[PDB]
Amino acid sequence: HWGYGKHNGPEHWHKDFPIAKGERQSPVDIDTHTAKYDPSLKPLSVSYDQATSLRILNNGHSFQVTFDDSQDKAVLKGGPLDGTYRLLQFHFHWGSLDGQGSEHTVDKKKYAAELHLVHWNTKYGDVGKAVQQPDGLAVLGIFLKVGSAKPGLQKVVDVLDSIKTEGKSADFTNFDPRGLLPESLDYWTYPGSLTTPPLAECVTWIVLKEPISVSSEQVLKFRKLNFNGEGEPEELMVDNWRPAQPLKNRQIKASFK
Ligand SMILES: CC(C)NC[C@@H](O)COc1ccc(C(=O)NCCc2ccc(S(N)(=O)=O)cc2)cc1
Ligand SMILES: [Zn+2]
Repeated sequence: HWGYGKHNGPEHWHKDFPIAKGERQSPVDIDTHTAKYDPSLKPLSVSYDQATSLRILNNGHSFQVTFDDSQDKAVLKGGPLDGTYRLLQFHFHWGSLDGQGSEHTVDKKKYAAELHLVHWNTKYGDVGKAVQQPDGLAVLGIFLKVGSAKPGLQKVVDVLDSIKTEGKSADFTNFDPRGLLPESLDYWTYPGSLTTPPLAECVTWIVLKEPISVSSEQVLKFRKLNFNGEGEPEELMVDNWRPAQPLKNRQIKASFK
């Protein structure tokens, strides 16, 4: 199956998922001098006060915290979006060393990791139908750099030892994703895709300008996860990022001057 290794990594994905060479693939490099300020872009609306986390799970390509999305309890609206998008899950991509790990880049700069908060457009009823629409998902992307610790991440990192291998999950209730957001909600936006198979071209990307800082100890715990399942040859879950893809006929818009 697909992965991030030598013989199944991102350069191979197009054989099973030909849209990998498509016209609106993600991630991309954000050239800050080429992105144009759009004064018509509204402030983002992050409404997470009633978010209900359910589970945390190692899925073989990342770890994910899942939320109750059967009601409008944690929604994203405004910004470049038309309508209400419900939070389904968040997950991260990270590197083997601090100078790589993000999927999006900024003037070719790679960050140590990237957080993706995944939401789907309520006008399509369920996430599976949303992934078949060009405006079906909205992913909020947040860069992580290594420095001071992010206190609101510690509850996540402390439970990772209980989901070390592919397939494992645990109860993860009462987690507040507001503790992972930076001060500013200034952002770049462009039309793109899922960054893992099936690479569906269904995402409005909203990438925050301001990174969050996490400690070397916190990211070290990400790097102790395993791609493999319990009992198979241990392969550390590191470098689970797709590189930047061709921008093609797309403009990146900025919400800020
Ligand atoms: C009904 C049967 C046939 N299955 C059809 C379909 O409903 C399957 O159910 C699904 C389908 C898709 C999802 C889903 O969440 N897909 C998106 C996965 C996904 C989300 C976010 C990213 S990233 N790295 O860009 O932020 C990448 C992949 C969840 C459930
Ligand atoms: Zn992702």
